[PDB]
Amino acid sequence: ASIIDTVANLAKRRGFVYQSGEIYGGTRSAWDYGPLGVELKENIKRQWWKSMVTAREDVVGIDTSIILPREVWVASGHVDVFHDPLVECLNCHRRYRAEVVCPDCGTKWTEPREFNMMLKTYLGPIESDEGLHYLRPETAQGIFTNFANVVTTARKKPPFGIAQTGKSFRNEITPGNFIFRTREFEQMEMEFFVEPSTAKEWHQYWIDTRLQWYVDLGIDRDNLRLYEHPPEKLSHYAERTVDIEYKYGFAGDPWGELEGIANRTDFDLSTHSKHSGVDLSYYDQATDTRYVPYVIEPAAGLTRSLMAFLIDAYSEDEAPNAKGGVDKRTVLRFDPRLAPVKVAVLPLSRHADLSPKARDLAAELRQHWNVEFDDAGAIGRRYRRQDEVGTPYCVTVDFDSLEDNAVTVRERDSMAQERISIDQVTDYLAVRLKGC
Amino acid sequence: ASIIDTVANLAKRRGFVYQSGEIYGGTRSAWDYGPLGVELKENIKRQWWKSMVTAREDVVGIDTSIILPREVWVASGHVDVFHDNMMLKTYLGPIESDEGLHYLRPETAQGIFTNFANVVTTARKKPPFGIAQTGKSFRNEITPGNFIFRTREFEQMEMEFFVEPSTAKEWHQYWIDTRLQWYVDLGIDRDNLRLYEHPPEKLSHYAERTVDIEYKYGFAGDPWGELEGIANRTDFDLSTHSKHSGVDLSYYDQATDTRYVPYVIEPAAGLTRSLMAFLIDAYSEDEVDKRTVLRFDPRLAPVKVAVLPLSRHADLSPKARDLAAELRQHWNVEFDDAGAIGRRYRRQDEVGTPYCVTVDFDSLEDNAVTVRERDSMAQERISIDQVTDYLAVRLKGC
Ligand SMILES: NCC(=O)NS(=O)(=O)OC[C@H]1O[C@@H](n2cnc3c(N)ncnc32)[C@H](O)[C@@H]1O
Ligand SMILES: NCC(=O)NS(=O)(=O)OC[C@H]1O[C@@H](n2cnc3c(N)ncnc32)[C@H](O)[C@@H]1O
Ligand SMILES: [Cl-]
Ligand SMILES: [Cl-]
Ligand code: NA
Ligand code: NA
Ligand SMILES: [Zn+2]
Repeated sequence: ASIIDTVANLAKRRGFVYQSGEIYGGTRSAWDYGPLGVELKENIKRQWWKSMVTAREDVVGIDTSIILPREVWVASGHVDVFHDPLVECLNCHRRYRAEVVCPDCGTKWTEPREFNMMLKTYLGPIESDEGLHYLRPETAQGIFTNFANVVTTARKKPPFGIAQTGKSFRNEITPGNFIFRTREFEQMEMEFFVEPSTAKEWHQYWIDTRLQWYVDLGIDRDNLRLYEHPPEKLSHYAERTVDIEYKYGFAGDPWGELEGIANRTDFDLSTHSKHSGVDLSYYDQATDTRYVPYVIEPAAGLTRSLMAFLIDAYSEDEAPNAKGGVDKRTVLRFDPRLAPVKVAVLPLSRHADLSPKARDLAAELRQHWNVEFDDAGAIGRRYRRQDEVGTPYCVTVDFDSLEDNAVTVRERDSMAQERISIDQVTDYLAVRLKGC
Repeated sequence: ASIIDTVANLAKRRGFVYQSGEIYGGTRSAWDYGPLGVELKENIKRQWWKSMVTAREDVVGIDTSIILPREVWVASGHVDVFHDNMMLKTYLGPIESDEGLHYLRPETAQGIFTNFANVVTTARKKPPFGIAQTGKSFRNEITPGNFIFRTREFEQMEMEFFVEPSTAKEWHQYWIDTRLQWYVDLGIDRDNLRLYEHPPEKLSHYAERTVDIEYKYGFAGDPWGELEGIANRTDFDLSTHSKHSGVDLSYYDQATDTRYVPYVIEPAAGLTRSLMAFLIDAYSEDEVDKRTVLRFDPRLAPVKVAVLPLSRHADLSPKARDLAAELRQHWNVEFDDAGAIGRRYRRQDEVGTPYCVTVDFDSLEDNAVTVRERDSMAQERISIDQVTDYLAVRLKGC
């Protein structure tokens, strides 16, 4: 039994993900994120925004509409170029994306039809070509069309970036393994505008910087690699593209795309200047020169990053048992900043004298962190339940706590325990959790 | 010139909002949020999530797809009743036909209801308890509203609170009062908030009683508008999805050997509509010398601290940038060395920054800075190695 399936099964059982519309028949192309999944996803998003926007003078944020004017995607080239070769089996009429045999009926086909990957919708009463709009296949175009607006209000000057997170939509012909490839997914994209002659050096800077970002948040460097797009795989907007790939563990090739980092040269600002008639070039007053910035674009996938962090954090080891034995303990070794639950408050038993001190403590901690309270069953089994979802620290309230006003604090990975006065537990965890 | 127009112009000039696709012709039915706008919007969302989910034992979170199976909106009654049809269509898969027809969600609630049983299982929850969610919804609004008030694409913050039916009415009043207090706690003048009971004609097809929180936006004519809806949806939603799907979404109370379909109390807020309310409410003018100030609660202000070197100098600028870097570990910070310092104070007051930190020549001798509070303009001198802690207690959130 593989590790991807094991992790996917853990995620479903503990409510990281549910298949969207399960009760009506669900598919792998649409997932919901449950109580633990939504916190993990938001924590990843928050760390991306802190690294990209909050911590950097040279990067500012934006949030643009999923639905832009139709002309946007004409100018961008997506209307004409964002399609795949699509053929239909003359026997069953199932569709697939490229002699040859059918993977469902076994037979050896129609002429390849170009199928645009963008999702359509209609705005206004007339359901016609006039009101046709596309759901955005990328968040980048909302940034480019606001480049001049941001330069103005933010008083920014190249080299500088504009970062954004949001939903994107693609009419994927097939679903992926687990949450890897969905029709609706969240992206974290930053467009870094630079003076053209520096573009290549800035490209290497961001490849390295994004790579280090995953390592800093706990992914084993050995499970990350770089992949340079060959000229055929390059997107119509790119001159050079390097993907960060993670060892997901698929059957066959265990590697898959995690984040794409493209040199989009001056393509995007140029075509929007032409089609819109609005000048999106930059004027460098320090040299009395005008130029169209080149763009370096780190474009990450939030849900695909969640899958990578989840798989990388999965682990199994041997841990002291209730009896003097050892067990195959399941542990998600999340960075404390990503863990969906920061602290578990665990009264030794459901005894009525432990509950007052314990519930009061969980309330104090909920002021700062997402907290779980569990008084059900044996304590060691509740420790395993928290380790299984990656909780960094468990706080146990026992009967000695009523006499000395102190609790036990258990560290997830080492399982070491230390006794801490209650009036210092908040500070004790704050330094070890490194974020709220 | 009205306050809405004045506020909207400030929002545009300082980059809180831009009209989406401005360069290709934009309308008020779609807006982008600029550097300051996205921070304010995220701060409101985060404060909503903290009050609803993180701080409450009895409420957990979820995030569900914008595009659900078509059957969801048949069962919910939106296909048949949601017209004045207001739902946006899209087509999934190669065959572009009714076979692949799906609807973009007009509300986020249905993603919660269809997962009710899933959440009870994995989260081990029992009524009374809630499930909260933030995300984009879509409606084919016939006309746009004033500024960002009514758009075809907007963010909602909805929580579905499942209760034993006999307690539903008491829980309805609890959440009306609780939600009202949430806006007050974050700085909105209570006098600009009121309650409105839907008459039977205005009731939605899923609701038995609905109370709206309204804000005095300042529109021409009737200055009040809907801010947040709070509905008693009884057992309508879980009942209809159990029927159409054949999956039992009722709750079995082991403690009483009774099975029932919970009633639902739903506080459903609009993220973008709250931003408009917070933005207007905070706008103010005072002193002569007149001054424009956004009196944001420090937790919502998009920029927490501005670092302001008195002048350009090889000894002041490094100390100032080093300080701005230390503060960027915790908060969104602006660094501004352009122009006279009083001009830079006004620039920050105009977007609601709670605190300005000035680095002057005395800072080189005593390693201390001046900290100016936005509203009072009072100044206090603080050692550099205590500025972070000094600001942390006054910002009340990071
Ligand atoms: N702006 C430049 C760009 O778009 N670039 S990229 O087209 O390569 O998508 C950027 C990232 O979005 C993620 N991603 C893309 N498509 C999907 C999908 N269908 N499901 C899940 N994640 C996806 C993935 O992580 C990918 O690396
Ligand atoms: N689930 C129950 C429900 O949906 N109820 S409600 O339909 O009333 O929308 C809930 C909230 O979403 C916000 N909202 C609604 N429509 C819009 C719009 N077009 N633009 C901006 N905000 C809007 C607004 O704040 C409203 O109170
Ligand atoms: Cl975090
Ligand atoms: Cl209006
Ligand atoms: Na920044
Ligand atoms: Na909670
Ligand atoms: Zn076939």
